[PDB]
Amino acid sequence: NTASLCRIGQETVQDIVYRTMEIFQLLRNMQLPNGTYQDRLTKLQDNLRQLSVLFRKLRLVYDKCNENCGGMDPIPVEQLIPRREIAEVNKKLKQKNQQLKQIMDQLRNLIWDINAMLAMRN
Amino acid sequence: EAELSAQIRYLTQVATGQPHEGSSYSSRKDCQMALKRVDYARLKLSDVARTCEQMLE
Repeated sequence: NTASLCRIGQETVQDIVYRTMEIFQLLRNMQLPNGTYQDRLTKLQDNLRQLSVLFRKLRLVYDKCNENCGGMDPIPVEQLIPRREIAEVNKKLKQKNQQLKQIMDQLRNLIWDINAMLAMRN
Repeated sequence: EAELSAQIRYLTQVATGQPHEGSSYSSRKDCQMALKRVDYARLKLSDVARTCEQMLE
């Protein structure tokens, strides 16, 4: 779950940035009643809460990832390069996908057909 | 005699010449076409259900 930690933290940073984006967005829309709307303040608060959540989350994931679980890491250079169960799940997935595509094709044909008719005389 | 004579007089009033060039075959053709449309739709739907059932195993 280590690489899982890496990816999830990565996504948490995007979540940070996007939350900040929407927070400033909500702030921009604000009105200062002239009204008694007050729902604005509600969204602002409960929005600001998630940011607080994600920061502690980032601290936790950072700690767990730089924990360095017995790793004598080589510097990136020389990494740029100038299990059967995976195969089984991949095969099952590809089969299920193919069946889904038969279904999608059938529905496409039905929709083309129903369209042809009705649009012809309805 | 009286009743039949009255009926004949009325029938003269209606005067019933050549046949009525009236027909409801147009709306009938259209409605049969609509029924055929819904039949085709239901058929193809039964088919796609069968397919998704198979895939859903």
